[PDB]
This record gives sequence, C-alpha cells and structure tokens, in this order.
Amino acid sequence: GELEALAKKTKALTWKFKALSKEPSAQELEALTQECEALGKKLKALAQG
Amino acid sequence: GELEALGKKFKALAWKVKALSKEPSAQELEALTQEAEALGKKIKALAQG
Repeated sequence: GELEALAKKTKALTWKFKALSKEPSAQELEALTQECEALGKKLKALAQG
Repeated sequence: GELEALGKKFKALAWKVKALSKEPSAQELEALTQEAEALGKKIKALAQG
C-alpha cells in the first residue's frame, strides 16, 4: 500500500541525488524538483487520511 | 503528525532544488543530497512493514 509506495519513491529520490553528475543538467534538476514536490504532496494527502 | 511534517520538509527541499541555477556548487549539491538522505531515513523508519 501507500507507505511502501512512498518508501520506494523516497529511495529513488535519494539515489537520484546521490547519482548526480558534478554539473547536472537543467532537466535533471527539474525532475528532482518535481519528485520532491510530488512526494511532499503525497505525504500531506496521506496525513489528511 | 510525522506524515504532515515530513511532507512539508520535502516541499521545502523542492524549493531549494528549484532555486538552483547553472553549475551549482558541489557543497550545495552535497547539502541537498544529505537533506534528502536524512528525510529518507525518517521515511524508511515510518514505512517499516
């Protein structure tokens, strides 16, 4: 369920940070931005469950 | 609770990534990576099972 889905997303997010190049692309950083925001929104929604 | 608070913290991190501009310093990328990893540790603990 939702816990495990958010734990996997969080792991994916942390690894994308860890795997960044020294000079990351604009697009990579947009993707990271979006993945942080998504996870924050999903946590808040589940909080209001 | 913790879900709400962790949610807000991911949104905060999203802003930090959003603010990055071309060639972010290594210190900044490492700072943001460590914040992700710290939030990751919290989520792992919260989602166990």
